Amino acid sequence: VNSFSGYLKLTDNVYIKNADIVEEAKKVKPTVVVNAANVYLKHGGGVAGALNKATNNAMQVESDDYIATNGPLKVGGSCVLSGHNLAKHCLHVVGPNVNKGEDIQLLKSAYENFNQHEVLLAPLLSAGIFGADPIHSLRVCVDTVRTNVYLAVFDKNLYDKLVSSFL
Ligand SMILES: CC[C@@H](CNc1ncnc2[nH]cnc12)NC(=O)CCC1CCCCC1
Repeated sequence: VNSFSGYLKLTDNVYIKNADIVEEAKKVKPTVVVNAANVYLKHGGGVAGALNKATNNAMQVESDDYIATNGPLKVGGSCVLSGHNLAKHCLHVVGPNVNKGEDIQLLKSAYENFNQHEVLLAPLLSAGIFGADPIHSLRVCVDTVRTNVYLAVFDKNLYDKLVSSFL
């Protein structure tokens, strides 16, 4: 038993809700919140900008030190950093950005990072400003992640569409 509420159960291990991940994170305090990161951990907009804003820019400060030490992530890769006031940990995961020409097949590799964590609150990778089809992203999620994932979908219209078209 865990503390997530009002989720719809999609599969054995995937759940979905219409929620603001920032507000869900601050209420739940999950062990892991996933950020829709880029390779530079520049959290300027989308989910990343919203999560970073909710940390009062502490996420960005920590991220800049991470990059200065380690260099950029790989597309499809991840790193674990602090969750600040939102979660114990933040798993920064880089899905391919279609608006940058990156290969969509890397979306499966991105979701594989979730399997290193027993339970996660997450957005749909490569959705939103990353330019992928969120329905596709949901299919890859369901077919790749084996751990328990609670998907927060900000847009109510999108949430209805994803549920109604789910196979
Ligand atoms: C689907 C991925 C999410 C990722 N962004 C966030 N996801 C969760 N919580 C957040 N808080 C702040 N941002 C987010 N994007 C959207 O919902 C934008 C609207 C749709 C509608 C048109 C087609 C794609 C974009």
